[PDB]
Amino acid sequence: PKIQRTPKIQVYSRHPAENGKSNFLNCYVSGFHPSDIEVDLLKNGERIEKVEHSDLSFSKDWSFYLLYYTEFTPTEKDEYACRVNHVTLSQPKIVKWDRD
Amino acid sequence: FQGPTSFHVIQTSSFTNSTWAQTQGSGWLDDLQIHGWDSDSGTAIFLKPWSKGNFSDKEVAELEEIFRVYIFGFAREVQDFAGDFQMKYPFEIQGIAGCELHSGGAIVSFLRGALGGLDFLSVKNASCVPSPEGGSRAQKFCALIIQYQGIMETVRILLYETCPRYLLGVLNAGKADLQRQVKPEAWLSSGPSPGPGRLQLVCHVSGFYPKPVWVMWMRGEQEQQGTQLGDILPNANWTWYLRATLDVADGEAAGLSCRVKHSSLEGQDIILYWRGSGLND
Ligand SMILES: *[C@@H]1O[C@H](CO[C@@H]2O[C@@H](C)[C@@H](O)[C@@H](O)[C@@H]2O)[C@@H](O[C@@H]2O[C@H](CO)[C@@H](O[C@@H]3O[C@H](CO[C@H]4O[C@H](CO)[C@@H](O)[C@H](O)[C@@H]4O)[C@@H](O)[C@H](O[C@H]4O[C@H](CO)[C@@H](O)[C@H](O)[C@@H]4O)[C@@H]3O)[C@H](O)[C@H]2NC(C)=O)[C@H](O[C@@H]2O[C@@H](C)[C@@H](O)[C@@H](O)[C@@H]2O)[C@H]1NC(C)=O
Ligand SMILES: CCCCCCCC/C=C\CCCCCCCC(=O)O[C@H](COC(=O)CCCCCCCCCCCCCCC)COP(=O)([O-])O[C@@H]1[C@H](O)[C@H](O)[C@@H](O)[C@H](O)[C@H]1O
Ligand SMILES: *[C@@H]1O[C@H](CO[C@@H]2O[C@@H](C)[C@@H](O)[C@@H](O)[C@@H]2O)[C@@H](O[C@@H]2O[C@H](CO)[C@@H](O)[C@H](O)[C@H]2NC(C)=O)[C@H](O)[C@H]1NC(C)=O
Ligand SMILES: [Cl-]
Ligand SMILES: [Cl-]
Ligand SMILES: [Cl-]
Ligand SMILES: [Cl-]
Ligand SMILES: [Cl-]
Ligand SMILES: [Cl-]
Ligand code: NA
Ligand code: NA
Repeated sequence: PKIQRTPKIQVYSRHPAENGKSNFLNCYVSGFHPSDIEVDLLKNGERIEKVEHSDLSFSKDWSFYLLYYTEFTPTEKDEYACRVNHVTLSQPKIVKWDRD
Repeated sequence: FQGPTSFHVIQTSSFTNSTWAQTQGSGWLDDLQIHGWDSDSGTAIFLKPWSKGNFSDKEVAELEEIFRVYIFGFAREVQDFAGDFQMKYPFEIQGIAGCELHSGGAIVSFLRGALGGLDFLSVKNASCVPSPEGGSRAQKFCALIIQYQGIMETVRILLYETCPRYLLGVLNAGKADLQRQVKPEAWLSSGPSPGPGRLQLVCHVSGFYPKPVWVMWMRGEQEQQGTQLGDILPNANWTWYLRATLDVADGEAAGLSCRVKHSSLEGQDIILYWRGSGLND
């Protein structure tokens, strides 16, 4: 009962990105152990306050997973990211959203 | 019938030190959450109007109390025995228990427990079975647990008598949501690929329910065996997202299309055509 597993972090939009059209940004954080984890969604490096998330669950191999999501409106230059901290990580891991 | 065929409850109990532990719990139809556990009240949160199935409020309340008592006593007893079981803090215990409806109508129940992310025990035939990864610690636990009055008989009743009727009642009560058909939307994008003159084409498929789906890169009628399916990722509100990718040499992308088949489409497959030279949306 001893090896810790680092989060996999996957960022994606609910709909194809169209600049100026409302959408949903998803961050799926999975494969980690233990369950204690901190997750933010970022807009231009600043934390988004109205972010929802799922209740804790886990996979057959007992690794935990969570879904974080927020409404967002993509634009040409704005940047969105998912920022995760976990015991396996020495500092927060930021994973930027990318359309293509 | 389509949609989920199983119900389970999960527990995650996090032990920080000898005097602090916290448990999280929930109830699920396959991947779809239908119950939460409210630690503020020691009662369940019913996420759908039909989450109680065909159970009476009395039996639902009685079940909430069994879980509340169990959650408190589990932490209490794990703390008391942690010294004998040579436990080092912090550690985390997981459990899952439930039942599933199989083809041909049989309902099969299960209970599995984990320590440190590794299998620790299971219940087979209303009996505690230690798992090999759990080592002698799990052999000690199973021999301990079966001596506490009531525990094994309550597990036996819940697994093999309560769960199957609960499962059948809730799959029926929830059929309007559980068996609905939601159509996916699909779109194409082109990613980078290593090595000279190589492209990766991506076919995104998002917003479908139920979960089974078929996505393939095609040249005319020829399904491209190089199609690689990503993991099925969740959306909010009970739909899924899936990417199917194809690695192709630069001058061989033209002529490719992505074909999506889904139960909701009533035989009208989605077909997207890759166009070259940037003539894509
Ligand atoms: C919530 O729903 C459950 C699922 O069934 C639902 O209810 C039925 C009526 C329909 O609405 C379905 O659409 C729906 O899915 C209920 O559980 C089921 O209850 C029925 C009784 O209504 C019960 O049928 C009985 O079965 C026994 C045989 O059972 C044994 O053998 C079978 C294999 O053959 C095995 O699968 C079982 O597990 C057992 O090992 C049979 O002897 C009974 O016959 C008697 O009654 C009938 C009249 O119904 C009569 O014609 C006969 O002549 C004889 O008197 C009867 O057929 C189902 O087995 C049971 N299913 C499961 C999986 O448990 C549930 O009902 C409640 O629990 C039941 C266990 C029983 O105590 C009911 O009285 C309870 O109300 C319902 N409610 C709750 C609170 O769970
Ligand atoms: C909303 C719809 C929901 C649908 C739900 C559908 C079904 C879901 C499917 C499966 C659920 C399975 C998991 C259930 C877990 C709780 C069972 C239980 O023990 O109930 C509890 C028994 O008591 C305790 O646990 C007290 C603390 C003792 C130590 C506990 C350590 C447990 C370690 C082993 C765990 C692994 C398990 C064992 C592994 C081998 C609570 O039951 P009770 O308070 O009604 O009492 C009981 C009660 O009073 C009895 O009447 C009496 O006879 C008895 O003596 C007493 O103890
Ligand atoms: C056992 O631990 C708790 C602390 O709980 C956690 O501690 C950290 C490791 C981290 O996981 C935090 O997020 C948790 O709070 C101790 O309780 C704390 O005690 C200190 C002072 O003693 C107090 O400031 C905190 O408020 C307490 N925590 C809470 C949640 O109120 C407890 O003392 C520890 N027990 C022993 C014997 O060391
Ligand atoms: Cl950012
Ligand atoms: Cl790092
Ligand atoms: Cl499904
Ligand atoms: Cl309580
Ligand atoms: Cl509680
Ligand atoms: Cl039910
Ligand atoms: Na405690
Ligand atoms: Na390249």
